[PDB]
Amino acid sequence: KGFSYLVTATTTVGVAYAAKNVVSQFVSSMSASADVLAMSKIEIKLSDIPEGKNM
Amino acid sequence: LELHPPSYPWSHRGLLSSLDHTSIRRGFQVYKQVCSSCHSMDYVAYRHLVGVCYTEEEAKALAEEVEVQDGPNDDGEMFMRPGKLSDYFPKPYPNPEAARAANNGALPPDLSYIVRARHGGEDYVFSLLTGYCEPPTGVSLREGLYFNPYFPGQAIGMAPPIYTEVLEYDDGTPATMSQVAKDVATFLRWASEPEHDHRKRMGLKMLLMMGLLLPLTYAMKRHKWSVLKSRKLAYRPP
Amino acid sequence: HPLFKIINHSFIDLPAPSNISSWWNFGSLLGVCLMVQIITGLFLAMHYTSDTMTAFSSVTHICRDVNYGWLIRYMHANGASMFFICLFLHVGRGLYYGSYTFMETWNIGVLLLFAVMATAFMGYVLPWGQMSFWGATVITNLLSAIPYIGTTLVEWIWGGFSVDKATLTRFFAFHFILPFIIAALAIVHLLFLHETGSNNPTGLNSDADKIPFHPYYTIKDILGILIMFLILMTLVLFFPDMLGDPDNYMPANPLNTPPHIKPEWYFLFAYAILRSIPNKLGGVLALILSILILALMPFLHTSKQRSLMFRPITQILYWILVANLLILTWIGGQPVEHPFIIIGQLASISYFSIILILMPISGIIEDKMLKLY
Amino acid sequence: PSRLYSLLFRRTSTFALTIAVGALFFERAFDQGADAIYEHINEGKLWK
Amino acid sequence: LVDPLTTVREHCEQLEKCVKARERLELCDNRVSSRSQTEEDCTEELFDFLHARDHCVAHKLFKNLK
Amino acid sequence: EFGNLARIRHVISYSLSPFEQRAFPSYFSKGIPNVLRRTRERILRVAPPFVVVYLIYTWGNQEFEQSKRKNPAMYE
Ligand code: HEC
Ligand code: HEM
Ligand code: HEM
Repeated sequence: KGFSYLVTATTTVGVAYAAKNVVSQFVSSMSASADVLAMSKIEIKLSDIPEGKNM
Repeated sequence: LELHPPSYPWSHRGLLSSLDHTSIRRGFQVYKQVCSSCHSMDYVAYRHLVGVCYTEEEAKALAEEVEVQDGPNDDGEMFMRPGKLSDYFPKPYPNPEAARAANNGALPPDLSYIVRARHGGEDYVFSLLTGYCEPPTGVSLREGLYFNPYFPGQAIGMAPPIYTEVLEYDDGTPATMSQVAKDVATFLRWASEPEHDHRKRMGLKMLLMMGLLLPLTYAMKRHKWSVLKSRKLAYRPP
Repeated sequence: HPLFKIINHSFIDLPAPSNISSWWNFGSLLGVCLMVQIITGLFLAMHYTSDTMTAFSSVTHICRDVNYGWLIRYMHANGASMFFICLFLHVGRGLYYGSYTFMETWNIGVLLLFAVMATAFMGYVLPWGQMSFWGATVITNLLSAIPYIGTTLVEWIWGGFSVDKATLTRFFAFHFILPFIIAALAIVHLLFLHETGSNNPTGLNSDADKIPFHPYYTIKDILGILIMFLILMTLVLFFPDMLGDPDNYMPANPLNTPPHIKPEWYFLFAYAILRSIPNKLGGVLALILSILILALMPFLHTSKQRSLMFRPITQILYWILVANLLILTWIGGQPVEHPFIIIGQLASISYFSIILILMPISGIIEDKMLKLY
Repeated sequence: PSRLYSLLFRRTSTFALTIAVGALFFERAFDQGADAIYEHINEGKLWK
Repeated sequence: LVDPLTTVREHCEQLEKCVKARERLELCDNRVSSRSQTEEDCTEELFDFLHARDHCVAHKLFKNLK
Repeated sequence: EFGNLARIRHVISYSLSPFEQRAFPSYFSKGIPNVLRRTRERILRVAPPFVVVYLIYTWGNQEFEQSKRKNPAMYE
């Protein structure tokens, strides 16, 4: 029985490994892509904002 | 009727052979110094390089190398900013017409997906760039043309752009016409498929996982199906 | 439990024939492929934009910056190719083993085949490449065949004088909505079959030898799913562009036309037939009949044996039919010039004569050999 | 080994538990191994 | 700077099979030129020679290149 | 459903437990002979249509090439 149950456990793990990965890839797809990921850039000019004005 | 470019033993051709990534570096240099005057790699942005053949800060350098003016300005209709990592490669001849104007009315096709868009692209590219041989007898190309046995019709407006030692490779690898055509074919290839390397790693993991999982699932099926495959039927009329 | 009643009965204890070969896996594979296509299609729809302005780019962005987006796009394309491979083998199983005598199941099948071909055509139009635009125009204009009803109808689908944004957007809507109708038609397909049960390769009444489905034809379907996944991935991750066309990687230029234009592999057999008939209308009709001849198939069965396991002459005619189907697939690819044309004309004549004439006459002869006729 | 069956497979939950743990570790090994194999395969042609 | 290609094309042409082909083409060339009122060109002839030369180069160019 | 599928009589049916039987008994022992047995019984019905498809395909290709070949008498 062990040998047989062994085979299945092994097969199970295999499917699991691939499963986790593909799903992860897909969920990763929905995750912000690099296109929007790059947004650190910011440009500012102090003179434009006088005391008491929000920008 | 067209010459069919031969098969070259491209390194990346191997099932698990990733793109050199060292060569590409050279190839781009070739695009930046020669091919960018007429062709537009519209779908490749400086950021794309990071991770392939140029490091983050390194890419930043190149990005800044060129200048990019964006119209939105508070009062101005533009503001010029040295290219940022996000900026896409600078296309010349903003309107295609510009290109046609100067290119004898021949639009330099974006070389972004040229390798993917041309049948047997990598080969074609190499062949075309290196196929600038002598026109034969009886041929009468129109004004502003050149002779390449591969190009459809053998009449490509593009003049031969790679003269031996056209540009100097920063790596110092001799800049022979060929060494330059092979590098730009690798680069254009990379351009048309930035994921070539990542994929092949996924394919290797897929082959290992299927080689593990197919005999095990076959063994489970043959377990459950052994019962029947051993069933012995006997007819015993009374 | 009401649901479990439906479940166990339909998916677990469905008395199935014990001797059905691996070919009977293929239909289940088709269902899996449908789900795979739908899932991949949904993850293409979160970033694709039907605007002719951003289509090419939308797709480029899909294969360039969308995380693993190249993986989902090429899985979608090669899964459409895998869908048509499994569809052709499913139809070939139905033709070989006499499964067309389940007439309602066969007719719901040929409706599903028409819907899948329309879905794949509009999906191939969707990336808005050079090849997509000229392909759309071409067989859309095919619809321009009908004399009084055709012309207007074409521009109606084109939504304008010529395919342009108007088309792309409605083709996106129709390509989105038809696989759910395909899923509903597949549910009707499964129903019209359980009323009669599946057939076996011997073609005999398998009521004396039926086994459950859960432990016997489930692990078999799981193994077939694993093998089909091996072939798809190894056709995406290693040979991703094998089944596609290079000219689809150029943007759609209405001013230029790809010099060598061809339908994708699966639609070629039809393409050949269309090209073969000189008359435009004739071509369109023959083309349709090409698919429809199948529906007509259950009325052409003149044999007293259901399957071709014990019928060697009709086996020879069947493999000649598969042979010239492969020939018509090749011809479609070849350009218009001698002698590709003649082969196309013959191959089409031989295809229609084998399905219409030669197989019932051969079945009559086979019944005469067994002292039955 | 009977021990395996008696301890790990006998209880269905353990059967799952072992699978679960195995899965948790398989990824690590397979990933790293395949990565290196790949790395070795393309030993020189990479970004480095 | 000797482009490996240059050298390879030399060896490849030196291949006899290829040699014979070139001859054929030249005949065509002169024939075409000699013929006064004609339009036939040696392009097809040129094409055939190339296929062979290129194939040969294919076998020995990549390695030569670095 | 099961129980009302068919009527058989006096057909005894013996079987064994999966774990009591080897997984691929004589697999390659008889598998090869059988696969070969099978291929014989079907090769003459299957193969010659695809053989003449190969001949027609090659023929077409070569014929097409010759067709593309320039008439010697052309333009002379
Ligand atoms: C200074 C000008 C110039 C340079 C340098 C140049 N090109 Fe071009 N190229 C053109 C023009 C003009 C066309 C349009 C020709 C046509 O469409 O017939 C063109 C068209 C092409 C085409 C389209 C061929 C086809 O199949 O339709 C390819 C491929 C191409 N170039 C590759 C390159 C490569 C590869 C390089 C360098 C590694 C390069 N070009 C450098 C001007 C240039
Ligand atoms: C409802 C489920 C589906 C959705 C949401 C969907 C969505 C899409 C989208 C957005 C595209 C454009 C991507 C692109 O081509 O670049 C596309 C392309 C495509 N779809 Fe679908 N699709 C679905 C089901 C199907 C099915 C069932 C088939 C097969 C019959 C199919 C075949 C195709 C094909 C062939 C393409 C073009 C691939 C290419 O670019 O060459 N799709 N799909
Ligand atoms: C993609 C669309 C289709 C799907 C998803 C589908 C699915 C299925 C499924 C799941 C079965 C159950 C038996 C089996 O799979 O072996 C089946 C049976 C059948 N299908 Fe299809 N089918 C499709 C298209 C067709 C077409 C186009 C035809 C006709 C050419 C057809 C003819 C049949 C027949 C005759 C059967 C009964 C075969 C038997 O069980 O013995 N199907 N189909």
